[PDB]
Amino acid sequence: MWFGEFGGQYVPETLVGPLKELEKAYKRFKDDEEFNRQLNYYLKTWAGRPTPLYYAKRLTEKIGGAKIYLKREDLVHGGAHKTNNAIGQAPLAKLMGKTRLIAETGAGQHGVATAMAGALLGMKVDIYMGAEDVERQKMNVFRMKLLGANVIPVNSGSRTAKDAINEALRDWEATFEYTHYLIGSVVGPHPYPTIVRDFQSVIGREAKAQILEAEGQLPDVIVACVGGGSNAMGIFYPFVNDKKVKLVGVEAGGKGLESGKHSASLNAGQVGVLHGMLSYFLQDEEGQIKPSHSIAPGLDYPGVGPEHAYLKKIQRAEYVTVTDEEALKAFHELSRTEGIIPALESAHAVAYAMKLAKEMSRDEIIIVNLSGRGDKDLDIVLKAS
Amino acid sequence: MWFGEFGGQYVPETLVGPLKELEKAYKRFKDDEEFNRQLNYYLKTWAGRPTPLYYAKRLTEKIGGAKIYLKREDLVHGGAHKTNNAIGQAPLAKLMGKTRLIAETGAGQHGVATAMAGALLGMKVDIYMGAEDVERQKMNVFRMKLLGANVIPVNSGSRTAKDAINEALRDWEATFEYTHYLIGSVVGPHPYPTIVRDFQSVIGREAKAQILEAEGQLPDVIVACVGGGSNAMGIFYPFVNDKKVKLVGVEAGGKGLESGKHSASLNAGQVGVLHGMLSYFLQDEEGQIKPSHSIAPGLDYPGVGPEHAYLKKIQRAEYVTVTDEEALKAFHELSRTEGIIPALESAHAVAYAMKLAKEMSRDEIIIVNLSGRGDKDLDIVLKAS
Ligand SMILES: Cc1ncc(COP(=O)(O)O)c(/C=N/[C@H](C(=O)O)[C@@H](O)C(C)C)c1O
Ligand SMILES: Cc1ncc(COP(=O)(O)O)c(/C=N/[C@H](C(=O)O)[C@@H](O)C(C)C)c1O
Ligand code: NA
Ligand code: NA
Repeated sequence: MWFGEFGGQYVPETLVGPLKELEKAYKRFKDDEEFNRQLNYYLKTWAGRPTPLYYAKRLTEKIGGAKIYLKREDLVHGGAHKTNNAIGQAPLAKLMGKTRLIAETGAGQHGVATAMAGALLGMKVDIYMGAEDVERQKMNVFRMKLLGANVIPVNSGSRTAKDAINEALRDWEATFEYTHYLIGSVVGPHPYPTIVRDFQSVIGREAKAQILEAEGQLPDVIVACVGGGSNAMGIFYPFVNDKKVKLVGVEAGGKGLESGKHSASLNAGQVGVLHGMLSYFLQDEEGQIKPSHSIAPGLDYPGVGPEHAYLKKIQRAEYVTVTDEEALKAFHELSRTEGIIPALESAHAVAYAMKLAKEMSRDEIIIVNLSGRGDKDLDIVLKAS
Repeated sequence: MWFGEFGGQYVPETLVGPLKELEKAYKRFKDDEEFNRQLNYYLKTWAGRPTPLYYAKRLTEKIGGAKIYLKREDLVHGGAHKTNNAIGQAPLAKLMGKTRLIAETGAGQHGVATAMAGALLGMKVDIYMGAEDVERQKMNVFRMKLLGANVIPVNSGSRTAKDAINEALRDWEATFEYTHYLIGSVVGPHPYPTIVRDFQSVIGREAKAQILEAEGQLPDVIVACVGGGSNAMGIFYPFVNDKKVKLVGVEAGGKGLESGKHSASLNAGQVGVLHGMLSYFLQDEEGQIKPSHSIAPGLDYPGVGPEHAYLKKIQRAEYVTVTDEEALKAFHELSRTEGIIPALESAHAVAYAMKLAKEMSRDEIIIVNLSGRGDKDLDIVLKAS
């Protein structure tokens, strides 16, 4: 339910029953040998796991400090870690007797991921997306449609990722009998933050085995970008009890924390209740939710997962910010130095890892979670350059 | 050098030296321990090999005939099989003392793969691309630029892949002391058809191992699209001596064979000499090259590699055609039924496999080489609907 004080389940009474059925179903299937055999089979033959752990030799040399390794989630089918969670949840939903998946999306990768999983499993897919956001990203929208999903434009409120979630909740409240709400990050009411973290934990489990094989030791630091926080929790979680391993989450500093135009919920947000959870959210002078911004569409959500709020509070993980410009520089840097075009979200982690590596020893090890590939971001980087 | 009567080394005398040096270096490093360790290390950690062999269960049961397996080259770093060859040749060039790579490209995937390999290894990269091709695969043009490569639009002749190759050869003739011409298919003068096939053979060796795991037997049919023929040779080659395995190469039928707008070199072409090889080319009455067409840009090359000419001649492989319409239907069908968006090139193979599976028994097995992902073709598919 809770991670310290954070998380919980603060929802209308109509959602309590559906959320309890989800908890029970998850508890039933999470360690079920057949459910996991089937999931691992899809992850292997369909999604292409395991993804490699790549030693970025040129980048490491150029920075002259710590060894920089990249966990290559950019190679997962669909081009992002989102698939790990989509193909975890969709078969669970099907086993619960659901025939329909709904989901929120902003960067469109979770929409695509959900559309892919739904196509694969023969389930109807309706994707809620802000009416401003659908015009912002025509590529992923067309991908979703090609996959057989329906993209519902949201014309209410600020018409963005936050309001896509708002519409999805109303839909789910009416349709939960046959509809699974496939949430795309470690946010929302219990049990979603736990479920999504569990399905993303494969990243960390692979990375740990891979770094022990490659270097014979655990890393000194793990760096991952944090929007809602799923890719970060995915790679963090299996190292949480390894006291030696520093965990650093990188939020979108946007145009600078002083500008207001950013998405640094942990660094500059306030604790509060939204979308069924207690966590950090960006808030105005009055105390109401405030719009966020980032050059990276996937980091443009005003809140953050409760397990990160918890890790911040107990000082198990450190959270930092990287600006639009620094992410853009890192995007170009990785492309030119390693031949890997990263997602703009992932570029935030790379940007911070580059600063961090500089002040560390050559014997030390950083693993950066490369949460996705940058093919989706080409028009954005073109305009920005 | 020769595959029966096809192949050879038909170049100006000025290129005979560098080709002999390339053949010598390849001979030296081909079975060398360190070269192969590096290559396998790059293929694993950077490119993400092995790629999975996926059982398209829903597609299979929908057609109601033979089992359809997909070899998932769409998941290789870069989005296509081209990377296998780029990362094979680029380090060989470095070992030979070269500091610059040049390459041709039509669909842009080989250009991207060459730019990625060059970036990784810190080499300069110039890509020759036909002006027509620049305008219709512009996503890959920007990827190349972001990777630090220079894209040189080719305006000569019909402004297509054939013309790009013409300019590349002339460049290489002047710059061979420091430049390696990284050819992207099993075409060109010896030793390129052999080298590219060798670096793509990893596809078939993996597929062989994977189908024995999944089914306990070799497949009944292997199906692959054929432009120049590299992805086909890659998956074909390790099964050539397994007599029971049928090998089917699928060429672009375009708007129809009788319409004259296609790229079916093996099926409709005549014997000829171009780009340093004796093979089959689409040729008019007065010994000139007909302009090829396909909805799939990567199949838009008027010729075909000499090893395919040979395999057809000895009837070891069968070569068929699929129209634009049929490939497009397969693109949509795969996307909706399996949640995999294929390259339009690969959709030709899928299209033929679907027709073939219907005519075959449910106990029989078809492996289709899914040579690439379809993110590059989203605009082309929009127009062809
Ligand atoms: C490549 C990539 N990297 C990082 C993120 C940030 O999500 P987290 O991993 O959950 O912090 C994302 C998030 N993308 C979502 C989407 O595709 O809609 C995001 O916009 C929504 C969860 C709000 C991403 O696509
Ligand atoms: C995804 C994909 N699938 C199939 C092909 C056909 O090339 P082969 O494998 O050499 O027959 C291609 C060929 N692409 C080349 C390129 O990307 O430049 C082609 O346009 C040129 C080598 C002519 C491809 O990109
Ligand atoms: Na946030
Ligand atoms: Na051809």
